[PDB]
Amino acid sequence: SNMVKIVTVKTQAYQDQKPGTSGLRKRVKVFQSSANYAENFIQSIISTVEPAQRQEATLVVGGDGRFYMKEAIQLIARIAAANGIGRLVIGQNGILSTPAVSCIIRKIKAIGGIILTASHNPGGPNGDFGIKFNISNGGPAPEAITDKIFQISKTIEEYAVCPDLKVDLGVLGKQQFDLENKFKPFTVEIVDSVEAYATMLRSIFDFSALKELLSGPNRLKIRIDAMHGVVGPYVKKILCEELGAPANSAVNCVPLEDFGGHHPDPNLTYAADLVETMKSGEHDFGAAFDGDGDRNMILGKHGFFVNPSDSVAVIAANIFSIPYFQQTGVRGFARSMPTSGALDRVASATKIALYETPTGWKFFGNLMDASKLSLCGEESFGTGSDHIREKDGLWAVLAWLSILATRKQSVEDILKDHWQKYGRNFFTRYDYEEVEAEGANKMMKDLEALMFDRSFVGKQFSANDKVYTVEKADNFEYSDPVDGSISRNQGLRLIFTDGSRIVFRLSGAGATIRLYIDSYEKDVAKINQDPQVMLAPLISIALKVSQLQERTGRTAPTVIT
Ligand SMILES: [Mg+2]
Repeated sequence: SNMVKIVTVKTQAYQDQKPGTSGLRKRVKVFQSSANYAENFIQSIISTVEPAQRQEATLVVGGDGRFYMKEAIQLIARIAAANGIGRLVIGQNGILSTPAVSCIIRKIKAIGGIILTASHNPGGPNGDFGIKFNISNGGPAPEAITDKIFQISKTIEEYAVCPDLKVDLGVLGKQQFDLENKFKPFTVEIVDSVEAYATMLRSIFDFSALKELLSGPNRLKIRIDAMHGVVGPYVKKILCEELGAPANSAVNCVPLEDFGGHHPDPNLTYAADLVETMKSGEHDFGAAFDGDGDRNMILGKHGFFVNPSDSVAVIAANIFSIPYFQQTGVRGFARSMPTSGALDRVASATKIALYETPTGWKFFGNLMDASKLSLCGEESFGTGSDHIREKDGLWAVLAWLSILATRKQSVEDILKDHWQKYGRNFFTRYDYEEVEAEGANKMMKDLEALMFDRSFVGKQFSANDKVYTVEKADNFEYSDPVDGSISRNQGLRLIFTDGSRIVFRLSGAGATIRLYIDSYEKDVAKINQDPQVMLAPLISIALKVSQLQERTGRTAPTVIT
């Protein structure tokens, strides 16, 4: 049973297996009840690897612990073996965070990896499942490759598999499989889920300083909520065991196949338990992660919310608290276009390039590969650096802890100081979910026509007393300086002379309108007011100029962040 046979299985192609930018995601039920659905897709991935290069290739494999993960990993082993892939490196119990996969790929020079995650989407018998493909730079497979995978998947007629091959995912070390009538063996290395990632962080951060910060009587008190997802053992082994945080610091840090029956998506309501804990006033710092660990929410004492747009700005403004950046220097900053302009204030002051990209990883990855990007952020709870090629939630937490250690102030005092220094970008995102597509499309088309008129620049909007003047209005376009691609229709931007912006996007069962409001204030009498009060005038202007209520019938957003 260490010696196994290779067989060819006739199959019937499916027509909807698009790998997308974040992976193929379907209901678990779909993978289970659709004959050869997973097999087809995994074969299609492996078929993108040239036969001549398969024996010397390694794929990194692991996922976020959700229901069906281990069955999918076994299936990946069976098919990779049969196809002549020489080696898989698999996290113990199948567990690898998305940042750990990126880490390991780059460390061992793997050709890529397959990540079993659907990120922040629910899991369990009635939940979702996802299959994500990363390539040799440790980042998401780009469109040319996902296109090829899709094309193969649509006409596949057979796949190769070792049906009797079974991996013990629970035990560390090398397992070898001899394939019938194949000269070279198939090798699986089970590795500790945390070690490589922790060794990376140990080099990036000053663990001595952090241990001192987190240990003993005068310690910074923290609560870190992995939301029953993949980052749990990382918190326990790094923050608690290595850096000495009391075990109670690790909240929901046992991976559960259904993430405890909840969505592992960090925000004020999905992580309401963490927020309520922080409200007691006993802890200095709180954070929550999404299911696969590339998203993070940051909280201060009393449940003070650091919005993600501000978070990346504060990290930029204190970036040399982190040993990694002392060594590399700061190669550049970037944020997605709908993210608030807080980062740009820091970049301008420190005279570092600011790249404003369309939504999507590929734009950050390109700039990092060009040695032009050290720190990036997205308003959707995303923060990262060029240490790897995925965003990294726990990395962002250790960045914050490093800054707290050097500043010796509370989270809230650091933000107040920041706002006083740079001005404040009040920020919110309104989501209108499942709106009728016809109305939403008409809303966008009509608004863009309005904005394109010659007289629209210079138009004034009263608040009142306060007057907003349109400086620039367009449909965002981006020419990538690395791959030369031009991305068009990336969002309607109303840019005002006082540094403020309104941005409209349609999401990529009914459309989702995303409305981003970025209101800049410099006045001391304004920067510490209530955010929804300070944002109300631009929100009003946004709804009036777009006629959103009139076009969609919505009097209120579905979600406010
Ligand atoms: Mg994620």
